[PDB]
Amino acid sequence: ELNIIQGALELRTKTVEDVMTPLRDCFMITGEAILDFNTMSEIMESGYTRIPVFEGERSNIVDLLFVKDLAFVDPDDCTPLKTITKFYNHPLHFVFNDTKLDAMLEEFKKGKSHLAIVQYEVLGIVTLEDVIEEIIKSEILDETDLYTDNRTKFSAFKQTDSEMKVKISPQLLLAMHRFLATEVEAFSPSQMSEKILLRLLKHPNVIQELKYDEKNKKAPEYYLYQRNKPVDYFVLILQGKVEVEAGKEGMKFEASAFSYYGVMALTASQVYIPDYSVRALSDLQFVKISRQQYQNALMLEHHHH
Amino acid sequence: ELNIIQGALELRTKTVEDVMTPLRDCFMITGEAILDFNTMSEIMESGYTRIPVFEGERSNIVDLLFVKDLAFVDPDDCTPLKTITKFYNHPLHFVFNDTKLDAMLEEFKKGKSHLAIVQFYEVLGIVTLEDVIEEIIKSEILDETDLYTDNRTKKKVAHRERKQDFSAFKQTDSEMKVKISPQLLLAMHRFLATEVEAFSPSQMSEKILLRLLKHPNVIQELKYDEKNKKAPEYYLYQRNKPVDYFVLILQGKVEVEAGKEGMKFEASAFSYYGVMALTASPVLLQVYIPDYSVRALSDLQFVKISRQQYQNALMLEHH
Ligand SMILES: Nc1ncnc2c1ncn2[C@@H]1O[C@H](COP(=O)(O)OP(=O)(O)NP(=O)(O)O)[C@@H](O)[C@H]1O
Ligand SMILES: Nc1ncnc2c1ncn2[C@@H]1O[C@H](COP(=O)(O)OP(=O)(O)NP(=O)(O)O)[C@@H](O)[C@H]1O
Ligand SMILES: [Mg+2]
Ligand SMILES: [Mg+2]
Ligand SMILES: [Mg+2]
Ligand SMILES: [Mg+2]
Repeated sequence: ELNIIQGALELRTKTVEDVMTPLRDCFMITGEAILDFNTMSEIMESGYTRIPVFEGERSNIVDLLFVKDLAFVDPDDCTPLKTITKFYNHPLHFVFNDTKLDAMLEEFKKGKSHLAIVQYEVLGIVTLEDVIEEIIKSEILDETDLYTDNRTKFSAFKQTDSEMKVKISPQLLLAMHRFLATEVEAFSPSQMSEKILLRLLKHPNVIQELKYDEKNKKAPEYYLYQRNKPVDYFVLILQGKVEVEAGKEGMKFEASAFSYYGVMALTASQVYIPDYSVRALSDLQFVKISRQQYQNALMLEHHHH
Repeated sequence: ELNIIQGALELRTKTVEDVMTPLRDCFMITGEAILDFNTMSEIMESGYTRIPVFEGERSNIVDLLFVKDLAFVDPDDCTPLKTITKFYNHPLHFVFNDTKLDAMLEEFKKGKSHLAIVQFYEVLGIVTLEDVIEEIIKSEILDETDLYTDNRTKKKVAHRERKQDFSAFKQTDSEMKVKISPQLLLAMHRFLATEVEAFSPSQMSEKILLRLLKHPNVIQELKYDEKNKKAPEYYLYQRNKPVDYFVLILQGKVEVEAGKEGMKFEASAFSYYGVMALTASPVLLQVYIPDYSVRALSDLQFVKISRQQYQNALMLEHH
């Protein structure tokens, strides 16, 4: 409890440069940047709430970007960063290198930004948390933040399609992974780690599409399932509309994306016979997992020790 | 700045309650909420990074939502908050009110969620790192909405800037279509073919009527806003306001105020209105003006045929 008092008595002497983060170690984003899934994944993997937006050279910091700004962003839209910065237009908080931490804190208290640029040769950036970690004499962290300013230290966003059999937007795959890991116990984390689930979803020929042709509208090729015909594979619609004819009387209803079928085919029921038929009414794009594949994924999860 | 040097002596004895936020004034979110546009707008207007998540009563805080967990959420998808809160499953730091701020700061600096719920356990409130720091330094810190520093101080700063009327982001809200069962379609089809003469086989063969009913936008829905009542957009028919479209209520309730004296009655399904609007005879031309006002009392699903469409259907005369 003496470290806090020490730091308090020493704040009038220490300047921003004593706790400054060199410009070489700053996490920046160019203003001429688009918020496609890859850029947003790179933004989030750093776990930095406030990121400076620079135009041209890195020393030219022109705006700010808050992770809280990425709420209504759809990575599918691939919106440009300029539109977001214009809608929000965060205020720049400037400071000089020859400043005392007392004045720094006085500014941050009512300041429009807890992140400030230290300069007009820009050297780096200082945040309220730096000042307070220096005062308290003990470092801080919300574990989302990567490391504690000493070059020493979660799911990597590696859900990107790079020219494979079928094309789906990374945001779609992410929603798939989330929905399966959450609302289906067969793919729950407790039974199968998320990394293994992701490997399984992007496994070749698992995710597949299907084109609709009025000619063969009721052909056996467009039937993902047939009543009282055994199968061994689990389906999860990603895009499209399907007609489910269920029950012994054959009640017909419609189902769109994120409607899964035949979970028991994967786990032990032994045999799985669905009392329903799933026909395609449009272009379908879905996941198809075989019992063998699910068992292999479980083998993977139990093999890592 | 001398307060900082004694803030330590205070942190060794103070308790969370001295600087705690009261569970009564905490902005929370229901456990079963959906992260649609409206809910996301609430969340982002409140301007709070961490939001407790309770199931049922406010005292049963079970989860914790981070705003960072919304980066890859689409308000258009209407993603349930349950999936996110169960997928990220951020841990909760439960604490007792008799917790010296020393151990509190020790726990916070460790990495556990900065927001800790202080508590047949009873809920006491919320404790944040910035709260302990504002108590130590005895100063005000603010980048979220409210200026309250330690306890009981409602205030306004910069004209409540965080609430920015986000409606510009919204999607068009254009329903892809209206789903009517095949059986409801057949029932409506037959009812119009029989009772109403305009749609009778004498003037429209079955095929042309089916095409007109399957035509785009003829079948429509109308959501009921219990608060925004009597809106001029919810009046299918206005009294003595020329109209040119025939209606047929398939599902829902409507209040019909008819007669100059204005008697109001309640009509439900298969109660159609303004059939003469379809007639196109020479005469602001050959106007039809109804003597009634039809407004909605519940969600409506109906047909709505313009005079155009009907006369086109009649123009489809092929022997
Ligand atoms: N954009 C950034 N790039 C690099 N380092 C940063 C950045 N922002 C803050 N830091 C450093 O990260 C450490 C902790 O700062 P901090 O203010 O906690 O970041 P943060 O947690 O992301 N913001 P907050 O959400 O308020 O906690 C300090 O050493 C800062 O200098
Ligand atoms: N869910 C909540 N509802 C109402 N008030 C809250 C809530 N969470 C925190 N507060 C209060 O809001 C103040 C701001 O907390 P704060 O630690 O700044 O959150 P935060 O800024 O989003 N996290 P950070 O980015 O590190 O600053 C605190 O003093 C709390 O008293
Ligand atoms: Mg931090
Ligand atoms: Mg989308
Ligand atoms: Mg804050
Ligand atoms: Mg959108």
